[PDB]
Amino acid sequence: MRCIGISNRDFVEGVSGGSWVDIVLEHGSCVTTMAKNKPTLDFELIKTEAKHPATLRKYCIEAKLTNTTTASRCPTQGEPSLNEEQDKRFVCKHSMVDRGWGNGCGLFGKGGIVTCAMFTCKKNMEGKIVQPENLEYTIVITPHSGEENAVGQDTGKHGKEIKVTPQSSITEAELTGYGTVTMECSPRTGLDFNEMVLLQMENKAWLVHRQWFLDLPLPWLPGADTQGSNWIQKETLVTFKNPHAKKQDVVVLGSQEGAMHTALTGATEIQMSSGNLLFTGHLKCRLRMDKLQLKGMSYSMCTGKFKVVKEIAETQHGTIVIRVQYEGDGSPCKIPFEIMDLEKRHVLGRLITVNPIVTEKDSPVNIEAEPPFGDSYIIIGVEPGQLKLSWFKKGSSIGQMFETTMRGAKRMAILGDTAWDFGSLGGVFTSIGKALHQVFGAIYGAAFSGVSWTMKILIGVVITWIGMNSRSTSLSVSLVLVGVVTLYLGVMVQA
Amino acid sequence: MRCIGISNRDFVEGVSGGSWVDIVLEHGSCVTTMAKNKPTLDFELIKTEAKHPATLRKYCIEAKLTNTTTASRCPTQGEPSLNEEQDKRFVCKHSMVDRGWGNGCGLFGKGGIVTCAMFTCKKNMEGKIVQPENLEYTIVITPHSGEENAVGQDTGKHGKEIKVTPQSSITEAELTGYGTVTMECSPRTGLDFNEMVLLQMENKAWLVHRQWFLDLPLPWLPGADTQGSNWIQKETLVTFKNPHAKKQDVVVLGSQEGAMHTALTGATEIQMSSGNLLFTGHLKCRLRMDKLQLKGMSYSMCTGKFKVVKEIAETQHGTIVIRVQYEGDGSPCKIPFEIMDLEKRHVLGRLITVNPIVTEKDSPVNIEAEPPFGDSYIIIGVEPGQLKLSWFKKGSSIGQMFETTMRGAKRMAILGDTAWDFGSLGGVFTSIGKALHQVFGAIYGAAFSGVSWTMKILIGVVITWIGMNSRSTSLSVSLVLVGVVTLYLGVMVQA
Amino acid sequence: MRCIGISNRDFVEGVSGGSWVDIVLEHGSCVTTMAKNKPTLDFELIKTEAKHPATLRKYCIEAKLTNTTTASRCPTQGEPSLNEEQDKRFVCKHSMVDRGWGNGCGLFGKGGIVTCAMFTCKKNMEGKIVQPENLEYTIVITPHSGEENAVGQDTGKHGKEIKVTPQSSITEAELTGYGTVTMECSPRTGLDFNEMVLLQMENKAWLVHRQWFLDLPLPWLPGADTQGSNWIQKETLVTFKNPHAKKQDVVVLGSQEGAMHTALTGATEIQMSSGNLLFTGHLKCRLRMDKLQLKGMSYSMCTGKFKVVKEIAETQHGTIVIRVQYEGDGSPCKIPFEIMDLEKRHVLGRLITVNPIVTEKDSPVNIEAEPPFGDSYIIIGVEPGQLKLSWFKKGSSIGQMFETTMRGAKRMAILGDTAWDFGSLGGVFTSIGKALHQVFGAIYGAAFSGVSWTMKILIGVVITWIGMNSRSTSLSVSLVLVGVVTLYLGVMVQA
Amino acid sequence: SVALVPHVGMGLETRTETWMSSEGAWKHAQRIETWVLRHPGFTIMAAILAYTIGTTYFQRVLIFILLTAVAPSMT
Amino acid sequence: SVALVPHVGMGLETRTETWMSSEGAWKHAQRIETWVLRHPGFTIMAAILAYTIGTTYFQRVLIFILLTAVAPSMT
Amino acid sequence: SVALVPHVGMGLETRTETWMSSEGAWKHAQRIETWVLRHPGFTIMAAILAYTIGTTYFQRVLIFILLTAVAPSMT
Ligand SMILES: *[C@@H]1O[C@H](CO)[C@@H](O)[C@H](O)[C@H]1NC(C)=O
Ligand SMILES: *[C@@H]1O[C@H](CO)[C@@H](O)[C@H](O)[C@H]1NC(C)=O
Ligand SMILES: *[C@@H]1O[C@H](CO)[C@@H](O)[C@H](O)[C@H]1NC(C)=O
Repeated sequence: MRCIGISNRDFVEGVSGGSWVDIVLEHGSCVTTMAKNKPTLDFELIKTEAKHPATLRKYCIEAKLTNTTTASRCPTQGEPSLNEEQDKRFVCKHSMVDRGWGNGCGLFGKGGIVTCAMFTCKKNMEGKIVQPENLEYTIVITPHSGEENAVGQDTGKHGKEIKVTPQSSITEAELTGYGTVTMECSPRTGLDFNEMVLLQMENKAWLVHRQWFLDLPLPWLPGADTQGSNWIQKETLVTFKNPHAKKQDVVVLGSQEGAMHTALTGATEIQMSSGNLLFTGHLKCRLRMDKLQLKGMSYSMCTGKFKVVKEIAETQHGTIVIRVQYEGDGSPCKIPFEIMDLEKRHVLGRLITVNPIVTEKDSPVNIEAEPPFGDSYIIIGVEPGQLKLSWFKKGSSIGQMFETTMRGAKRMAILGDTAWDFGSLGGVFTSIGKALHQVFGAIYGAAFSGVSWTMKILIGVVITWIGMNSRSTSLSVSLVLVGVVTLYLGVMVQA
Repeated sequence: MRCIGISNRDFVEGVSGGSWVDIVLEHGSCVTTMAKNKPTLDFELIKTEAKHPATLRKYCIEAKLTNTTTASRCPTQGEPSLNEEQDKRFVCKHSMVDRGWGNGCGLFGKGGIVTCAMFTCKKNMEGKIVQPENLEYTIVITPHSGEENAVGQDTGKHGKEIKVTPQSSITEAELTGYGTVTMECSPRTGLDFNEMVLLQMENKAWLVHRQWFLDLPLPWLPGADTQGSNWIQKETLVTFKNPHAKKQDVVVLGSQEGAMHTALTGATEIQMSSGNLLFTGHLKCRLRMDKLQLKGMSYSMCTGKFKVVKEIAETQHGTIVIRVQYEGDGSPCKIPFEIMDLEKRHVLGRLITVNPIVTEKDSPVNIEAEPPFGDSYIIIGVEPGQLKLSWFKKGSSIGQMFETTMRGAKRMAILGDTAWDFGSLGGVFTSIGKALHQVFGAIYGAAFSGVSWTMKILIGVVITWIGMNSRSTSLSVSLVLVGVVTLYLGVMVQA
Repeated sequence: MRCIGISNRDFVEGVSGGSWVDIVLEHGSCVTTMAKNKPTLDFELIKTEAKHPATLRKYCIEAKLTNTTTASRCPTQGEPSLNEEQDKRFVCKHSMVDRGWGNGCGLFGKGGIVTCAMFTCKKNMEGKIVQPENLEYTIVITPHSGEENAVGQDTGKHGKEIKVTPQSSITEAELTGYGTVTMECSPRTGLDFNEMVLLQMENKAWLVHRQWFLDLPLPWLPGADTQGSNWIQKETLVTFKNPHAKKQDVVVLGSQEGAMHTALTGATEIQMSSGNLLFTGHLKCRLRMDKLQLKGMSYSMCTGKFKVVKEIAETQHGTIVIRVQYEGDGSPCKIPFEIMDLEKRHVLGRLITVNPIVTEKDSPVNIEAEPPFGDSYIIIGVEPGQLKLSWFKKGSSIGQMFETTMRGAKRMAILGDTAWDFGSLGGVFTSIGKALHQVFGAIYGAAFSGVSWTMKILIGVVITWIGMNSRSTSLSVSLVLVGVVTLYLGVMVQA
Repeated sequence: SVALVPHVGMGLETRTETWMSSEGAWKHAQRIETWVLRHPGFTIMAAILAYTIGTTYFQRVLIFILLTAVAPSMT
Repeated sequence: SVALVPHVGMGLETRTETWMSSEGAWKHAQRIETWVLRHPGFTIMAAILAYTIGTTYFQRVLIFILLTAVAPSMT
Repeated sequence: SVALVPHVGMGLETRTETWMSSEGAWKHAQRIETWVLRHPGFTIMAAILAYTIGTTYFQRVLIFILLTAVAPSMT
């Protein structure tokens, strides 16, 4: 029940002929899966670890200068020479300075001048890479079970956490009383590692684009370097001054920690202090329901009286959760639960905590259900003393449809074609849509790479105007669709 | 003899009816003035102090957070509040976090969350301001005496140093043997302080625009605060991260010294360690030559031999210098210096060190002269032992005219509408041009302020093309001229 | 008489009002000057010296690679690192090799590889520059004097040597018995040593263009190095090999001595081992004959027999030289010499050794004369024993005019506009011709710089064709003239 | 500087909030607004140039927006 | 941040070398060149949009240049 | 190599013979002739191309000569 209380919750209903459903698990989100006569598990992706990283490159964000020396050459006589120019750890620069009888030359022209200074780094911005093989994922599966303190407990109690790695395609969890749950997760198709860099800087880390990190305009070492002294591109972190063509000097150009923090705008943050922990991204899994059981299956109905120990509370997703305690005999029995209309003729509600059971007499099982829109009615227990509770739900079916469409669109914006197999059950139309989305997304991503959201909005407005002012209806409609999609992506991007 | 060896030397010839000439002295430049009956003088603006600076802001470039406190209320329950929200030395922000039974609230919504942390500065910038009446300009006047060590000398006692302030703007300098020179300057119309800030970093200083300093996006203190603890834009130096909707916290953004160095591009660097010293800018002065006489005009021609002790050398202006020594009698005597053709029938060049004289026999004297572009001969002395020195000049009058025109254009580009005072002697054309330049420069600056050189080049190209294809011939010519001027300015800007 | 038998001999006849004649002295050429009532003199520029050279650049023409190391990195993770890459004394390159489980890396692909080697110079050529004021020209002036061994005497025993330097514009040579000869040379406008480099490789030297020297693609050091180890572009003298995308290697290219000999094809050799004295170029001189009385005019005449001891010999320029022996009395007397017709009625010769005298009566005297085309007779001595020696010129006045025109054209080709100063008095026609030649040569040298003679001939043919097949008669004439001049220059160049 | 090249449009974003998303969302717009406020003269010139160059009102508005956005940017 | 307002068109420039003048002279051009190299997809789309929106060739070129220069800039 | 880019058109020639003037006067033409002898195929193709890009016998001859002279000398 760990999903009860999460705003990014998703409900996955139904399995395929093989009794499997493929789901996508995002960090900060969890998926509630239910199927006819199945234990209704909650899935959340809680950890992503990277092991055995290789330092791709090192950068200098803070350097100092020492041993500043200079040499000069009389005009027309070539350039000056310093011995420091042989050592690559000295930053040298050639300029020209006025020369004449006053300053010691026999000629009156621009003479050569060279300034050098030892370049020593003070602070680093090491960046690492990992192969997908060392890409362990931690997932926690929680059966609902209506346990007393399991309604929103994220500590992991009552749930089993499985580790998903590329080594094993199959992950097995034995849920006590519920059977076994099999996960076929694709850790290699989630975050596209080996084109991303794990960037560490002063006890902070970020997950960054590999090319963008290799293009950073800072002094850097190969990453296989050991001496740490042959910094290349040191000129990006130094300044040479020749104000009036009389003298040349060198300064070290100050720390770049704030500049790098500004440059890391749009990149997600990660923990590299201990173990390279990531808490962003998704994971596509195929969930097998074959060996899942209902814990209360083969129990009798509870014929005793029930009491409400925690009043009905409505969740962010149109469901309600109530806690009831059983005061009757036959303690291991299954709770009679129904959501009916005000006339008590139809069963209007849908139960998420399917097959609620009283495991122990004095144990407050809490149940979740999805009431209909309006004046649904909740019945707990059997006729002699059954609880007789009324509920109203605010929204409407049309509003729910609009919210669902927006949620699907946002999933298609966060994820690419990977959004197409979020709750897929085989399906040929799903495959066709995924392929079409793959092609269209490749084109769109190639056309919109490296662009901010304001630029995307500008381009969307331009394209929509072009479509609106198009003489051909087909081209006009296509351009309007492209512009609307671009406007939506610009509005939703950079989150 | 001090302007020799400086690439930015200017020549001012002639005075007005009043025996004065307007000149503009720049820090990195030297001015030599010549009049019909006056000694040649060299002028250099060497120093520009700013006294009694006052701070107006103390921007923070590196801070830290210590005391992080948090408060969340409940969904539907309004916003939480912390005691630190009223403490101006704490940085605060409100967010929303998922709430429910698992969190201990009991309503399943987004509950307000506010986190604060104490803000402490570690490094800051002091934007000092100096009122315009505390500026002091130091101008060195050195006459073309001909001393052996006077050529290119930058620290000799041959010249005289005059201090110029907005109060004592008119000063007089006694030049031993050359009368007195009166300088009537206008320091109030130079750098135009009261619109500028003296920005001081850890060990470096800049002269920056006051509005640009006031608009900087860092946290600042009023400048009179002894205790600090009331920084204004603390939010610009911290980041509040709320990944997903579970928790909120705040971290500092890292040292901004490098970012401020990057932002300080385009501002001339200054010195502020041992006083506020500005080796940049210009000063307009009116030079009174009336009490200025040539030394030794009542002397006889030497009538003896000379020996060249320093070979004739050409400066990067078209003038030549030479050091000769006298072995003859009547040592305090005029030196017979001429630049003629091979047959000694025409005077081809002129003397820049006018009235060369020998004061002490065993004291070499170095003369400067401007020879013609072709081949010329320097004749020093008279028939017995007279030395004739061949010299060739590699330029031409057309090239010299082009260089003079380009130098004037560059002076206009730097000293906008003040270049019309550089060597003026009054006049109606000069005044009309100065007024027209003032009007056009005001209009141009209104339309090009804040624009980079690349943008100026783009705008100039656009304006030039518009003028090129324009119906009106007068409008076409005017627009093409404006675009050409803009293109030249963009080519010459940011030096 | 030093000038007889050179094949590059110019006869300068006459002087201007002032008794000065312009001449240009070439190292391979020689000038004989004749004027009314003045001795015939021979001028030969025999030596040009450059003193106090400054080394501009040193190039490496042979090198050896040692200390070859290599490092490789695994594919898709960074670049390899070598400590030796820290030192600029090593030549380093980065390449890509194939990597896989066979090479010891975890993954397959292109891995980075770096090869290093120490670059040591074995043989280098040094480029030295000289200031024009440091040049010294050695001119030998030899009066004819008809001495026994003065004909073609390269020893200079009879002639006087004068050193021409930029320090003194007037050079005086006292010829015993002939007065004093004054020369005002211009050793500044001849060879332009400010644009030239004195290059030596090993026991050889050349005078090369400074820009061509600076553009040579060889590893080089500044003239001020003092270590000879930090060579700038060592990649030009080495080659890295990666034949099959594995095992990158580096080798040294080999001695560039022969390649540099080929590169120096169009340069002129010089001497650099014994004081870098170069026997090439020309020196423009103004010769003054004011104080050059004829020798031995007080002697009366020779009354005695003359015996021919060396028969008349034709010279390459149409002058005959005869050596005679005086057998009579009155030893210091004038030799009665004349070239007359058969009847001895008309004087038709022109004595070049003016006033031939006999000094010792045992030393033979050498007499040079210019006979006319056709038949002529040399008359020696008084009637008793008078010699009547017939001679036949075997030429023509028209052919002589054609030869003179060709010689002048070839001097224009070699000397440029300086040819107008050869044997030139002060004339308006010469001045206008020299100015026009200067303008046309300024255009032509700009248009035809850096091209070979074959290219010049092709361009001349093209221009001649364009001019001749042109409708305009003025354009046709101008283009045909330009093409013919270009063709002549291409035919007459590369010597 | 590095700050001139942020990590905004790299296509690696997830449902997790990025480093300085809230801060860096409207900072460019705020900077352009402040620049236009501080330099009205260039805004008038850009408007006039857009009107002259552009033939249609759409072209004129687009050019004006592009010029106004690029002016502070290229600095 | 502060680096995005780099005291460029403030006037006040004299005949003395300014702070980081040589670097800042061409840093923006280098950045645009690198961005165009790394994002060829946007450049083609900008070229197509400039061709479509602008009628005359001068308008098309101006629009394409402005779009290319403002694309990385909006950051 | 330095063997290329010789010291030919430097304008410093005097009446004195240069380093390898007599030897190097005709070497370029000699090696062009040897190349044309060894590669008749390219000469025929160059002639055909020159005729195709013609409109005048002068143009044909000039183009053919330039092509035949530049082929042995590139890379
Ligand atoms: C730099 O200077 C220090 C003295 O402060 C000296 O000990 C050191 O050897 C020098 N290093 C180099 C590379 O010159
Ligand atoms: C901040 O925390 C420190 C403990 O490290 C405490 O001593 C101090 O009083 C606190 N200051 C506040 C909360 O203002
Ligand atoms: C180069 O190799 C030689 C021989 O192995 C060795 O003595 C020398 O120290 C080496 N030098 C360097 C710089 O590695």
